[PDB]
Amino acid sequence: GAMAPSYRVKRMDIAKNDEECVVNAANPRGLPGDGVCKAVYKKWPESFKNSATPVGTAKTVMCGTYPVIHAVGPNFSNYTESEGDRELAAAYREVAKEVTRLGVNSVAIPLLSTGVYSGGKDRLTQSLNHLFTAMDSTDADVVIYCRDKEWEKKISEAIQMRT
Ligand SMILES: Cc1nc(N)ccc1Br
Ligand SMILES: [Cl-]
Ligand SMILES: [Cl-]
Ligand SMILES: [Cl-]
Repeated sequence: GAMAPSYRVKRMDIAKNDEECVVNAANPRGLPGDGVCKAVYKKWPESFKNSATPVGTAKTVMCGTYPVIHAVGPNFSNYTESEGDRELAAAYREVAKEVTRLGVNSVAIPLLSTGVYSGGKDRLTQSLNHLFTAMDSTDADVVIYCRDKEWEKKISEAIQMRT
């Protein structure tokens, strides 16, 4: 792991990340999809070979030697809040498991279920807190990727708060 494991946030395309592996905000079917999943498909197409996996699970596929962790958050359009929250928490726990297994010293990670899977609600706080819950026991440097200027500020504040 990292000498002094940290959390950082950057506002840029997760496809340009400077970490040793990437988490895809995947769909259950391994399809190219939209947003983060679309940028990941353009950058690491070979990682979509057998990436299909259930909601609340993560599955890694190697693009050369660069690991892509396909993590499937719930679509809050189809889930109840209660059940959605359970599955979102589970996606992140499976990401922490995979980051450990792979022995990386850094990971680029997006906020699962905050885009087209959000059911039209702001889930920054909800998703970030499940991220921290899962990843706080890992020693990898975590870099969170986002695209909104206000979200960058709010994620930045939440990281500094607990430091
Ligand atoms: C970090 C990121 N990258 C993309 N390419 C699309 C959406 C988001 Br959020
Ligand atoms: Cl960019
Ligand atoms: Cl999403
Ligand atoms: Cl964003």
